[PDB]
Amino acid sequence: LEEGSYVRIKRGIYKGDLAMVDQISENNLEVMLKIVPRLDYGKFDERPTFAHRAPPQLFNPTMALRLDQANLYKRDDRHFTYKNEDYIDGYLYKSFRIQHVETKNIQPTVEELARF
Repeated sequence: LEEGSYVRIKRGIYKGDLAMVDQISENNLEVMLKIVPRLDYGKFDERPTFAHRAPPQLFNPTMALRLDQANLYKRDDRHFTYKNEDYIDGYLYKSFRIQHVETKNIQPTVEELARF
């Protein structure tokens, strides 16, 4: 597990998705991951599940501004907090337990070769 390398997420709506390791935590049990988000911009709001997850697409802050500005906070250059998650230059940065990522024998998919 090294910063800058790829892992596959094992839990949640991002289960199965490829992610870059951004930062290994001080407590040595977590890892901040850079992830292509799966968002709806609050479209049908009044717990998401893996089975019903959205398609992956980079975060679009102007789309968030247009559709759900109440939940959008600018934090820095290219950094927004949207619905209490952080997006920097379009990617989600989210902490996962190291035990919830796969670091070994990852096989990039056709789709991942096209993207990354």
